[PDB]
Amino acid sequence: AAKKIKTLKLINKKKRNDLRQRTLRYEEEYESERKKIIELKREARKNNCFYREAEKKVVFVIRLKGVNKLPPKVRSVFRLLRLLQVHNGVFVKVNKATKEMLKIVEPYVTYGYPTLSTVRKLLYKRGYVRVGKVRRYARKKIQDNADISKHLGKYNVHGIEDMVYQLYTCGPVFKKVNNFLWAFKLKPPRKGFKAKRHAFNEPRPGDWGNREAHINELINRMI
Amino acid sequence: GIALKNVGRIKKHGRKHLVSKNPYLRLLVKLYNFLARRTNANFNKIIAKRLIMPKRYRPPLSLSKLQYHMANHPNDIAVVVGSITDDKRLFSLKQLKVCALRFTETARKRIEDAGGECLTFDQLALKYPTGKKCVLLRGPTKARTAEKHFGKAPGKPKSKARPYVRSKGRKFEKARGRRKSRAYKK
Amino acid sequence: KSRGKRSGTRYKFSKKFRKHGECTANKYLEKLNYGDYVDIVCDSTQQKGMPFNYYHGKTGKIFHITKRGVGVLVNKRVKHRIEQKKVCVRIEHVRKSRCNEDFLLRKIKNAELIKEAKLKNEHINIKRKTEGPKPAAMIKVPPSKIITIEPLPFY
Amino acid sequence: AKSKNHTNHNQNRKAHKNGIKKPKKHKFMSRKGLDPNFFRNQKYCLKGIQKKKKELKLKAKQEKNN
Amino acid sequence: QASLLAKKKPCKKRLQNKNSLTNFAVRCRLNPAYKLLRSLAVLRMRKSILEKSKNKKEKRVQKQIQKKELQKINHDYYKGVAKAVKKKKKREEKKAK
Amino acid sequence: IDNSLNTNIHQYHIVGRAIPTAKDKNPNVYRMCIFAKNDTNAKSRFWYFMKKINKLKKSNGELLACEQIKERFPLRVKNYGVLLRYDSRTGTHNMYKEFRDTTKEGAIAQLYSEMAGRHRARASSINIIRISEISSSLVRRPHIKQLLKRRLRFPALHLPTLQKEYRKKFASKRPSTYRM
Amino acid sequence: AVKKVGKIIKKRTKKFTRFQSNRFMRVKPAWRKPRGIDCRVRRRYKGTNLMPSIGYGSNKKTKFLLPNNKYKYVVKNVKEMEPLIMNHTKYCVQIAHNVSSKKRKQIIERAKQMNVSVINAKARL
RNA sequence: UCAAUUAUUUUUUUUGCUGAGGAAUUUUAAAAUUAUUUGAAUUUUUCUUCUUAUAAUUUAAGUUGUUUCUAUACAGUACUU
RNA sequence: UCUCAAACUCCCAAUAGGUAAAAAGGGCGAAAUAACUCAAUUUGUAUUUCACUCAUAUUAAAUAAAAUAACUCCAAGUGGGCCAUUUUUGGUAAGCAGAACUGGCGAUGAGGGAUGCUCCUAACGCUUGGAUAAGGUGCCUAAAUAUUCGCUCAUGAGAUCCCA
Repeated sequence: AAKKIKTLKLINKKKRNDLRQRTLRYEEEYESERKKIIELKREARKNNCFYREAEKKVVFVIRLKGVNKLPPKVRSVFRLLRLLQVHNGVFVKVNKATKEMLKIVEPYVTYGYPTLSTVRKLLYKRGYVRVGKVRRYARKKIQDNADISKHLGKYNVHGIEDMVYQLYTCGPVFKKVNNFLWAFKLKPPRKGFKAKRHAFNEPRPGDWGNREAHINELINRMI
Repeated sequence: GIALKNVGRIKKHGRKHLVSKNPYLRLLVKLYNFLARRTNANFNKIIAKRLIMPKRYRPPLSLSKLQYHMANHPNDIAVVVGSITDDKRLFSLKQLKVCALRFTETARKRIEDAGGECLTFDQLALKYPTGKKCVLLRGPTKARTAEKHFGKAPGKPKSKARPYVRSKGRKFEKARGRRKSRAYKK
Repeated sequence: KSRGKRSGTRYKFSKKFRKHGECTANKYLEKLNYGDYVDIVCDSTQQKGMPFNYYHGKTGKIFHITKRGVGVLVNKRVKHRIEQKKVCVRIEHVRKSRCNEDFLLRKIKNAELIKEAKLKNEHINIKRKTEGPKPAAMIKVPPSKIITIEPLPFY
Repeated sequence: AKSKNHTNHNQNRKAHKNGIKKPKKHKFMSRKGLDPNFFRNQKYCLKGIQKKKKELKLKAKQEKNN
Repeated sequence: QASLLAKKKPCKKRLQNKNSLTNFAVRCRLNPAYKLLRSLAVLRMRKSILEKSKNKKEKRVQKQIQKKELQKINHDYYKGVAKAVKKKKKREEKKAK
Repeated sequence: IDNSLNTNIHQYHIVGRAIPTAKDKNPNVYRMCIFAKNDTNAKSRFWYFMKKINKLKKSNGELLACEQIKERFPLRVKNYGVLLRYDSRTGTHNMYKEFRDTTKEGAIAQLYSEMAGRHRARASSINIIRISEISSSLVRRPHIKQLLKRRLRFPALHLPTLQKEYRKKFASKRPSTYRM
Repeated sequence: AVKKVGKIIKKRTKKFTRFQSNRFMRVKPAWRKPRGIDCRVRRRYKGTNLMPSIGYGSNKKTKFLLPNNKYKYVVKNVKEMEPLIMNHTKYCVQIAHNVSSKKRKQIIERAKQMNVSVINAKARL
């Protein structure tokens, strides 16, 4: 018995060492990505030719509005989206069908590109996960990697930083991780809004729809 | 407010536990529940559920039907979650190993005479707790006469359900809509 | 009020312009199999075997073929339930369906790709993936050849 | 005495309560109405195949017993 | 008994919300690389204000040539804006009668 | 920094172009400067103009640049001429106005305030077509001509207000209006 | 409001006395659930006599517990001592309504031998 | 003087509210931190990193400690209700 | 050449609708069976038995508290409804009569709309704390006689959708 337990504990320690090594590669990659954007902009300024960077791949969508009086197509898209509660936030893979679905529920959601600090912070402070059997789930705060290393071990994620990495930039294993985590139930914004029922886009002060980068400040406001 | 399909509830159906106050069957289901939860196999769990079921889901299994099945399984032990009945259309037996919920005495005697084996479920549990090399059997579900009246409305096209007829009488329930000559036909 | 067979078909069963009279023989020669999908699209010249209003432009499986008839299983919504209904239509009204033809072409290209991928011993992903990802990109237009725009004033 | 006439109201919403049910999509279907001559030849073919299978099965079994 | 599986174990009772950011043991549990990251931050912090004060001048002086070029690039972007305003304005005066 | 007199309307230079196609083998790139309260608003106004002028909706194009544009000399007060298209309740009108301010953004905020206050025109119903620095002698507004005099030294003549701490509920004696 | 005593928390002291019982004299104060339409109880208008609710129910560790810290057991015969000795540390004796004084006194003496107080001890003296 | 605004970060001043639980082998294991010990690393270190061995401890692994008071009461005008 | 049409139509939307995205299946092959089939027993058809082999070891486009799915049985209550946005027919119009789509009320508390079954916010076990929404911040009445730029004096001014 003890030798098997010991071997497993050593394997568990090894895995944490492996996760540290993955985390280190991720850490290098984060700085490299930041520097590359800067370099791209500076090269563009020097040269006669102008340049732009790539698509940002994910979009974080926050719900804003109650569940009273919902249009039926909007109810369906909300159900698929998983923004069941009024302060639900969730990560979405940028696609055209996902964008079109997002457009249909738009007056009831704000959304944008979340940034690495926010992604890390949100998963750390407000990350809950679905623990149970398929459709017999339960809502648990994460607090240790071994639980989530179990379910996402088959798909080879095994660690919360790896989850942060995939959520921040959509990679080979996004759908499962995204689905597996419980939808983020956020607080109210700790300094409120200009006016809830008006668009961020409007000349009139408002808040719904695309908030792009600035979604992050709102997320920080309502954490 | 959180929007919830079926108010977040799993509201699946069917028997919670045995409704009978019969001590032997309550004792028996406790045993098979214990075996079902501990044992890896499906077999025990399926037996436990089938033991719980209603009377109409406890049909009799025919001795001839069991015999017909077991001839491809020639040294193996049949278990039956129902009663085994005898057959007066049946000439003789070919020697069988049967576990059943209830035995008619004539069948049991016939099985003993044949040199076969009459197993209770407790005896089966003792001998074969795994269910390895055993064979799960069950009788006809839709044989029953109530079900012979179920399905599509009498006199409605392509229907073949038996009516809940008034009486046996010749003049009754063969006219309107049941023969082309009078009004119409189904 | 009234509800006869062709009720409400004045616009719907009109001819398209420049398409008047009997249509080519070579429409009729078109080959049909059992288990084909087939669209029900009706020229208004031939009046026998004309399907009901709901089945115009609908698609379904051929389940039966006769001398100049084709049986087509079409779905119809009847209040709270969709059910399959046996619409008999003519050679005149059948059009060979095209969703299947995209699947067939897709299968053919995929099969050649599968043969190549197996031959090279390298995995492929068949998937008709997302639209939205854009790489980084360059504009090489001269810096005074770029177009300068401003809002439009009034009448 | 002065009645209201109609409305479609709530019926669609009622339909969506249990959803709109759809075909069971069976691989086999009863074939009473399908093409006489060709289908009775199919019945003869099928009976022929069954007979072919029976001949094969009976001879093989008898050979195995010997 | 041979057939019977050995007894398993249920999940533990509810434990309180030990904070991912501010509870160090939990933070290390979640992120085993964090100690090094904490060290990185501390290393930047360790370097005191005198060295920063010496350094600041050199950094700024080495940026200047680039900064002058970057100003010229932006001044040219402005030249296009100004030219567009002048051409449009002239055009309206030409247009009106 | 400030939040006591602050304007959050800023100016953005935005560049975009048509997506390359078989028809559009070489695109046309379009640039404009736009005054907005945020980048999404700036982009949406840029896109609206791309739609109004060109056939290019957000779907049909790609953004090359959006950047906030920087005040050269914020301590210097400058004469801005601004040209509008605006909508009234019963019609559309063009108008050309003069504002002396530090920067164009202050002027646009002032313009929205003026149009709202004097004409009831909301920000949505106003379109700035060009705001630019112009010579002092070319101003038509008397109130700005008055500033441009050699010697400017009026008496201040306004009420005290202090702040919340020394905003007393009651007082022993009556205040001094003149303040000298 | 809420009434803590040790780790025994009881949520509500005030009994849910019946809707407008003083208004119509015929009404009695024990709860009766309106099947009335527009009753101002079920139609849940604030400021009326509160409905009882399962939510007010006792914690499972307490459930039926007394401030005595012992579950009450009602006693009408001497013989009831024999389980009560083994349970004395968790249960308290209450002497029943009927009990004749000679028998009652004997039970009281027995309760002292069992080292458990009677919660209505002064009765019938 | 060295703004400002983003980015990744690192802290800090007062302070408000909370304490379920109850670990006959998950209050266990590792981590963390401290004092040791061995080999390395690198931005080079009086909170620098890893892993090698040893101990303790808590930031792990859901309040505990100290001092009052009730009271040196026998029902009081306090306390319960 | 001027102006045109519910019951006119060269052309012609948005919205709404249908089929499609592979394993009980599909590929390409062989052998079988017919009383169907052609001149023609492989000439096809269809079926059957044997083969070889198609992604799924992240799922032949997504997304999904997708089995809370099916299906059978037995039964209830109900069949006088009403209101709102938008499209809308009759009628001079109507808090009028009549429709369409969707959401409410009915069957519903709670906060705002000064008040108000329906408007807006939002759907509810019991409690503690937080931060907000709709909405406010002269007093009644909780928070600013806040800041900031305009405009405004009225010998019946004006002042929050529905709303007088």
